[PDB]
Amino acid sequence: TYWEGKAPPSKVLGPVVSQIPSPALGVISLICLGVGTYSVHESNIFHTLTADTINPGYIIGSLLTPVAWGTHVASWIQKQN
Amino acid sequence: ETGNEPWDPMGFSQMYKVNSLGINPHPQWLQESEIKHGRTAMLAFVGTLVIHAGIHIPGLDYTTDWYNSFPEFAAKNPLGLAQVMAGLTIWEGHYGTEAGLMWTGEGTRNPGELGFDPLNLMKGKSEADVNTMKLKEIKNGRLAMIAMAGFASEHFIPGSV
Amino acid sequence: KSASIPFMPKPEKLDGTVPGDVGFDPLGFSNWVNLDFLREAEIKHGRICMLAVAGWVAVDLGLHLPGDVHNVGSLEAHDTAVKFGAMSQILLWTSIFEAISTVGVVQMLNGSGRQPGYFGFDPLNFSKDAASKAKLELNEIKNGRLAMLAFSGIVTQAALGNDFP
Amino acid sequence: PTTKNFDPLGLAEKGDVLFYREAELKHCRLAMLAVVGMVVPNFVRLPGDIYQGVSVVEAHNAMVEKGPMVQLLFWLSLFEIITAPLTWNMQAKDREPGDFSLDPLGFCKDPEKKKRYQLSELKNGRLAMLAFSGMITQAVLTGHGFPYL
Ligand code: CLA
Ligand SMILES: CC1=C(C#C/C(C)=C/C=C/C(C)=C/C=C/C=C(C)/C=C/C=C(C)/C=C/[C@@]23O[C@]2(C)C[C@@H](O)CC3(C)C)C(C)(C)C[C@H](O)C1
Repeated sequence: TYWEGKAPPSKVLGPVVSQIPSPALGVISLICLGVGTYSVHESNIFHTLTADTINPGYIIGSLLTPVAWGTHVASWIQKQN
Repeated sequence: ETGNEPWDPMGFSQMYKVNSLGINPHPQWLQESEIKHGRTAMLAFVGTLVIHAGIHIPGLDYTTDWYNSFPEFAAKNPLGLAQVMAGLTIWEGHYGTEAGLMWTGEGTRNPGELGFDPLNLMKGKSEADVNTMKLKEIKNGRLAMIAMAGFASEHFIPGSV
Repeated sequence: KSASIPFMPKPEKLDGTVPGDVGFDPLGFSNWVNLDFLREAEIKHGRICMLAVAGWVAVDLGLHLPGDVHNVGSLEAHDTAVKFGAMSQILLWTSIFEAISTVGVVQMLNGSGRQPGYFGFDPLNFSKDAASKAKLELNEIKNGRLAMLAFSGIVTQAALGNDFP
Repeated sequence: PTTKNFDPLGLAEKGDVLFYREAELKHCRLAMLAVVGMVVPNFVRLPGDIYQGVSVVEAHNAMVEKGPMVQLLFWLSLFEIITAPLTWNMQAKDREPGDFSLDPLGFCKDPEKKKRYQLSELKNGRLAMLAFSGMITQAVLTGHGFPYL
């Protein structure tokens, strides 16, 4: 998949992501970043995390932030063409 | 007018001649950075001038003296800080690609030319549409940067007037 | 050009050969994922939901045997079946079947050619006997879609009281 | 007004005309419905204790407390999400602003009649937006009822 120029070929995104149009990936990335940041802030920043404050939803949201970064990179790659 | 010619003591513009594998910024990057700094400095001058002697926006508390303003801003109005940061991030992200290309000479976008003309101005014909007013903007921005530095320096030592 | 939503153009990858085709891909999901995977997911969800609706109704009306009879309403069945171990057994067996289905579907999407939602399960040979199994396949997909919506409803309705209808 | 081309700002530059026109049409339709939803509730009230004497100035908050607003938000949001590619594509070949189908059975085939009807819709919708702005502002500022004064 070695690529030159200024934008990698869509095949780098994998079989599924490579078919998604750029605006869809952009909106998905914004939603993911918002949810992840909100979850990370609600627990351990806005509220101290304790033994009995472990919300699975917030853990999933926090994990969603790297997904947000990946989706924003993929959105740019799809946008260039 | 410093001779109406490029004023580059220490020659920071010419270092693009040495390729350096792109380590040294190309003139376009420096130009865009200067215009950004000038615009920020002028808006900050407005902000300093009014906030230092001002009633302040109607809202929660909002009693500040321009040096402790940001912590109060973040504490009293978290949502406001959130949307400020988000909006600035979106604006910087929309551009930045062109800025990234502007580190070299591959910008493809005229330095400092963003899609912001709320009032259409195609009257100018000399070079870039009203190139003279572009010079005016850069000049008053340089002065505004001088002013921000002056207020910040007067902070510690009462440097001047 | 779509039979369901005429505003949108006919979605790509939905040729109409697939049973239950009404050209409904408003968000263009089909373009994103390999179509056979989505078809298998739909058929599996539909079968599971048909079974779930039938189980909900039967449990609300009739009950199997002691211990199982005490729990009554299906709302308080996951807990009880967890307690006396039924959930663990059905989890184990469904997990075995799904694990084999993993390699089964991996063969698919790689050129094996397995029809989506296809197994050897036809002991009565209704479709095998009938050359026109298209009617049966369409019926399965449609009743499964109805079951998906109906189970979603029933669950979200009984979770808010509403007794039994 | 009549045969009048305003665009004093000149926003066609750095913009997609089809996008802005679709936005105008949607705004217009929703504003017309807003005007009639202003007018009717006072005279006619939907059956139910919840829908009784709520008032139009305070409708949003009260119904937000109750179920209705969330329900209508969900359904309108669903429809809006379904209508994403139509807006995103901005394709001239794709259907021009406004739904190509769903038009009532009595839609004149003549292209000239199509233009006339579309213009009538646009004008009465612009009146809708202005009328509602006035209605709500005068509703909050003054008393209650259809006069809003
Ligand atoms: C290394 C991380 C990384 C990478 C590779 C990218 C890459 C990209 N971003 Mg993203 N972004 C990042 C971090 C990153 N971003 C962060 C931290 C933010 C703020 C939350 C954003 C916010 C953002 C927005 C809002 C947008 C992009 C967009 C883009 C794309 C084009 C614009 C661009 O690259 O310049 C933009 C330049 C920046 C954002 C400056 C980031 C500078 C970082 C902080 C420096 C850190 C790197 C450092 C050298 C690593 C050292 C590690 C070492 C110590 C171990 C491109 C795919 C655009 C896009 O997707 O359009 C389709 C877009 O609109 N980015
Ligand atoms: C089977 C089949 C087909 C079909 C079909 C059918 C019939 C589809 C039916 C869809 C259906 C029936 C969808 C119901 C939705 C209910 C919703 C969204 C509820 C929201 C509920 C909300 C927002 C709840 C909020 C509240 O709870 C809150 C928070 C507190 C309480 O005060 C109560 C309220 C309510 C206020 C097709 C289409 C022909 C094609 C296919 O081929 C074959």
